[PDB]
Amino acid sequence: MDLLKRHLAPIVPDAWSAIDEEAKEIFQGHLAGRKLVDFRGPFGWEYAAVNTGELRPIDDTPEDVDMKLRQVQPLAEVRVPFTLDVTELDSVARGATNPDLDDVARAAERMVEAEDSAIFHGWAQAGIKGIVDSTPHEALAVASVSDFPRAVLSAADTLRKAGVTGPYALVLGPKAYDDLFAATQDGYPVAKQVQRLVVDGPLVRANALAGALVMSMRGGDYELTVGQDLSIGYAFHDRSKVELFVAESFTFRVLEPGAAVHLRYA
Amino acid sequence: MDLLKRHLAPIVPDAWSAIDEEAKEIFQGHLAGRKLVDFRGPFGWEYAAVNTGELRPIDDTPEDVDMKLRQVQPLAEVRVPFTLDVTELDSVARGATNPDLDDVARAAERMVEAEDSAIFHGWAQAGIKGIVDSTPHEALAVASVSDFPRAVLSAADTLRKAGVTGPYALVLGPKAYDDLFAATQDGYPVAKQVQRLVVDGPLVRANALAGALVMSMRGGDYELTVGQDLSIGYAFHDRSKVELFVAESFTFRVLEPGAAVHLRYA
Amino acid sequence: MDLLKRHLAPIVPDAWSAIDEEAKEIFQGHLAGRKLVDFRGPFGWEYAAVNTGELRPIDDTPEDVDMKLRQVQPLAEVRVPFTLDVTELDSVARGATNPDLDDVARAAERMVEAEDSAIFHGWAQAGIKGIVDSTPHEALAVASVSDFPRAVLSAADTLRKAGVTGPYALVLGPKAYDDLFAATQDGYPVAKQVQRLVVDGPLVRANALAGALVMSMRGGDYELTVGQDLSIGYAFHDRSKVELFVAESFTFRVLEPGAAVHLRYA
Amino acid sequence: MDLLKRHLAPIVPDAWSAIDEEAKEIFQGHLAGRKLVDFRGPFGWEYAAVNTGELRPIDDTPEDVDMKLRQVQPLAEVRVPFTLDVTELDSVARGATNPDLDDVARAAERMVEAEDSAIFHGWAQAGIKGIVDSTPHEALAVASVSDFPRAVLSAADTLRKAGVTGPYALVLGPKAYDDLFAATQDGYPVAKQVQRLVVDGPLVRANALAGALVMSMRGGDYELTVGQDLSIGYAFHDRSKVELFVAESFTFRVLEPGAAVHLRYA
Amino acid sequence: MDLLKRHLAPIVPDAWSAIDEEAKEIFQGHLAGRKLVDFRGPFGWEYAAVNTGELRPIDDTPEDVDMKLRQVQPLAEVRVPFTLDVTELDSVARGATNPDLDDVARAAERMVEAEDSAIFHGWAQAGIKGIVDSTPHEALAVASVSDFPRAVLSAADTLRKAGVTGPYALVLGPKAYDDLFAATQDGYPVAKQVQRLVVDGPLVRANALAGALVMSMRGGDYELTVGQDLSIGYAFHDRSKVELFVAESFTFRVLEPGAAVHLRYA
Amino acid sequence: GSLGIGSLR
Amino acid sequence: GSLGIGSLR
Amino acid sequence: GSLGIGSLR
Amino acid sequence: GSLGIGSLR
Amino acid sequence: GSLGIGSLR
Repeated sequence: MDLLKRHLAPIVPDAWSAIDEEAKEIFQGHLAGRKLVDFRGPFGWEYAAVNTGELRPIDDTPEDVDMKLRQVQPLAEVRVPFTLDVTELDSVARGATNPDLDDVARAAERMVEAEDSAIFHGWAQAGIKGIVDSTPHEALAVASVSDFPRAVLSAADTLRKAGVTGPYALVLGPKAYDDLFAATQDGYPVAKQVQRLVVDGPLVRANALAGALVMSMRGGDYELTVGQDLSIGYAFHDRSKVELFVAESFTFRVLEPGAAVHLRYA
Repeated sequence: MDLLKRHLAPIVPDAWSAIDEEAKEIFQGHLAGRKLVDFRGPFGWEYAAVNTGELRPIDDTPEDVDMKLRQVQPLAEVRVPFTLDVTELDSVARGATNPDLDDVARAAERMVEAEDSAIFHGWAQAGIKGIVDSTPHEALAVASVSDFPRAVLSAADTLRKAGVTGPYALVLGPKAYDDLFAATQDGYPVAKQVQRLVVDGPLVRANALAGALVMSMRGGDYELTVGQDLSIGYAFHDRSKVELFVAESFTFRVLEPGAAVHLRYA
Repeated sequence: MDLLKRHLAPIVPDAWSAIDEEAKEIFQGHLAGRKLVDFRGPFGWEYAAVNTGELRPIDDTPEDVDMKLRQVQPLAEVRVPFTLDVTELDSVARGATNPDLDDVARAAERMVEAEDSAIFHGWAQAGIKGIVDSTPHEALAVASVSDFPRAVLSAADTLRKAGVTGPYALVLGPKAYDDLFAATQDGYPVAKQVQRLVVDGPLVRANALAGALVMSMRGGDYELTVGQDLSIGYAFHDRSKVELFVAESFTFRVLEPGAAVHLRYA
Repeated sequence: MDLLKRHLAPIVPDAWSAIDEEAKEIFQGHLAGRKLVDFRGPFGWEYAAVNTGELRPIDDTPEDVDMKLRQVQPLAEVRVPFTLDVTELDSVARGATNPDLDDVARAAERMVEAEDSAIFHGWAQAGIKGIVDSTPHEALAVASVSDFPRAVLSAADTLRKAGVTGPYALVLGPKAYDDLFAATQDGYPVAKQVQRLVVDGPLVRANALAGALVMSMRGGDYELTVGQDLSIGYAFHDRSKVELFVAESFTFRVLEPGAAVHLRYA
Repeated sequence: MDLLKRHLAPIVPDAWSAIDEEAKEIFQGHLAGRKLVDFRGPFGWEYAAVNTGELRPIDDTPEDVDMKLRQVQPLAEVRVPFTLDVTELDSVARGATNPDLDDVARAAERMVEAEDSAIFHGWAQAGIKGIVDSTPHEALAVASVSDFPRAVLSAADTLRKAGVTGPYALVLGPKAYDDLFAATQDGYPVAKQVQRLVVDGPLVRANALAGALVMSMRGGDYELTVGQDLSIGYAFHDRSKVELFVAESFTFRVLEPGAAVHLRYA
Repeated sequence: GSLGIGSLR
Repeated sequence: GSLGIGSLR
Repeated sequence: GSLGIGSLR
Repeated sequence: GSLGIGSLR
Repeated sequence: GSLGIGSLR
């Protein structure tokens, strides 16, 4: 909101629209974790921590009093700075449709990388455990791409034996995705068989994920909480350059660590 | 109902909802026999036996009197105990969404195993004959997974020659299911051909079944009668633990033993 | 109707329903000829012969008179006896749902065999010529199952050259049906290609047919006339057994003998 | 109309209906040219020639006068005689449903052959140029059936380079049709790929065409004009035989000779 | 409009319709660039240049004044002459339906070639940069046709890493198109797999494009501006010939040069 | 009083 | 008085 | 007071 | 007075 | 004042 301070920027409204559009297309295209996990909607700049509902025993307490401490997970506030030329942004008021906005795309992809790598592989400095590093199940080795169907079925069986039901999604890192969607077994495309074995939507390509992943879609296992949602704010400017940032506040919780199985790349 | 004694448990209503939800997802996902057989709806705690309509001659009877005894099949009442921590259940009143409920899942899968293994392979102690052990037809050997189409057709022919018509379902045990849905013959997926040969629904994966099974879906051959349906009841508690159970009363009848053919695993 | 004399049988109405249901499921499942030929609807017990509209010259006639005899095809009345236990039938009044009715199924399949073998291969004692034995076209040899597409096309061409147009059905005997629906050519299922080459309905499996058959579905080539349709009647009973029968009156006519081509089994 | 003189025939109305039905089923099934070319609707017995709109310079003309002759294409009137037995036709008034009408089918197929062979290969005696003999493009050699996709694409490219746009139809002679619809390449049916490469309707099988043909369906390239449409007329009768004919008046024009490419048989 | 001067031509209205129809079918069939790029609608004969919104510093300027020059891209006006016989055009007033119009088709295909070759490969004399010659990404070598899936995925990845999102189209030159749509890998058609990997519409065949192309369809990267749209105008005539032209005014802009990847032919 | 089969196609 | 075939496609 | 499973197909 | 082609997709 | 991305599935 007013923490973004956008009315102080030397930017015309149509250039603000161009910046927002550029960031928005990247975010809608590339945010993979938000496609897969439960979303606790944006709560604003004041939301500070997620209540886990848990209690921790306090050490050195007397005998006539029982004392316990509430547990929370504080949110991380993330800012990715970027810089734009003021003349390039003035161009759009003269009717230019392609202002130089590559630093917007750079900052948006960096923010996507931060969020998705926290969701899939954790962010220890933010106190975040990811899906892959928190699963207790043994990682399955997928020797070749043609082994993906068997592996998927095997992973589903593992999830079934741990009590994790629900439709199962296959999430592919970039290399696994490209190899799977190029592969044929005696001409028949492997991705067709694999798609028949999982949830019927398009398979999620997750740029931040190493290898592949099979996870439950029943809900309630993985929860991303957003405070301030992805925003563009103004920081500073001089005569020629304006400094902006991408801002988000969020945290990610693994509620059920055994709801995913990691597949080693094929 | 009041035999479950749930109002005496030291459990808040939302923790009761969490326990019930956990058991319910497992039951809706994993109960294979209830997907395949006729269901004689829940009759309550007072239903004791199924009337078969049959009579048995009584030995040592005089000549001016004909005496016969009615035949019934009494229901089995099954209880699977499990234990929960009271603090874990109090957590949900503090807003926790993932209380430790793995013993609920354990007990629910144990109950699923009991019911499904009675339906498919019998439960002699309960006086229950299962589908597989009551069929007179010779079991077909499926040498490899690619033999499944032929075997299915062969099984259908057998059922046709015994007078058993009706659409035919293929029911797969875990190993047969995984091998069938991973298999390709020169790249073409075998499960596609097999699915074209049977009833068009998704093939039932039955965890309790050994090998595979071809059975008629015309109705009236296999009947599961439920008295008290799957329920969670309260037994006892101390300061730290609460003892609950999964309860069900049921019996299973094979009305037409020749309505199924057993396939030896592929 | 009253020739069935069912009100004289020592059978309760629900046991009559069970007998009729058992016969009806077999008839609806297994009567293959009635799926393929024109049906001249049931005319009752009084219908005696089909008028062919033809005339035959009478020998030894004078010169001032021309004399000719009308041609008819008389119907055959067919009865298949079967016997049931009276106690088994009384069981259903006590609530039994699976009375011993295997002789009903035996008699119904015997009647199905009689009708279908008359339609496909003729019944000389009844003055019936069948589809296969009346065709003038040379029978095609199908060496292997993978030759079925070519053969089908070849048969269609033959039917086209004889003036027989119309969509063409492939009718398979049991062995040809099972081999075709199990067969793959380099993994690709042969039955898929064959189904693309013929009328789009499910291919008819005819238990009474030897080999396979390609026939026109334009109509007007093959006509089954029914007088009394398939019925269950009562004949006699003693203290323990009741004698029933399956009854039908029918005849089958080949109007266009060159409307089918016989395929030798694959 | 009254040139058919049908009211003078010793034929009952239902026998006339049977004759017309027999001819009509053959015509609707086997007339391939009428499925592919523009149809200039029936104009009746008085329509004599098609106006081409062209002028031809007249030789030996003076210098104060310019003289030119209009060009027309006169229609051909075609009659195919056939003979029926009068007793066979009287049979239908006695209720016979299969009178001997093989000469009707013979005459109808002969007429189909005449029309379609004029459309595809020309009829010089009638002043008709056909599609195949009027194309300037070089005929493509299709070595085997598996070469049909490439050939089709090649033919389309040729038609594209000559300015002939529009969706392209593949028309198959009998041998090419049967070979294409029986053929598999490593189990995959060739006709499936070919059908994906052309207009989505069922591929036309043309009995009168040698080899195969790729032609534009944009319209305006090939025009069949009908005067008197296909009719059955009466010619003569004696005590035992009646002489009838199939009659049609028509001509065929190639407006754009380069709108088709001929494929040499596979 | 009146610059076409059509009312001065010795051409009857139906011959004008025939000429326009002939040009229009070619244009709607063969204009590939207009299927792929943004279209800035026809602005008429007065539109002279596209405003790019950019400014260029002016050399040799004083210190108390800042001076910059607006940048525009002027449109190219393109005329393709062709000649028709006046007698051929008079033929249509006499009812001829196929006047000699091959020079119309020649001129229309020449104009299509000019526009599409400017869009794909540039037109330096008109100050136009094309899609292929302006991309910074390295061209991918497609060794064989069966490499097209991998290449497509690889190209998409490249476009993803440059910030170019959006659904991706595969555009094929003539040789690549024909090879792709004829190709099979163990019988399975390669074009089927490729079509599953891209936007679901029919793949664009671009006659003017060398090799193949993967480009974003998000919009805003490639902009064709039309002033006077494709028109037929009259230039001159003598007693026997009339001179006409195809006219268009247009320019093409690459707004985002990195939104396409070039594939070297397979 | 028949089983009511009739024509099957 | 024709058979009424006409255009077939 | 059951879980409400009932018939599953 | 153009042919009316316009945008083609 | 965010970009309005929210949940994506």
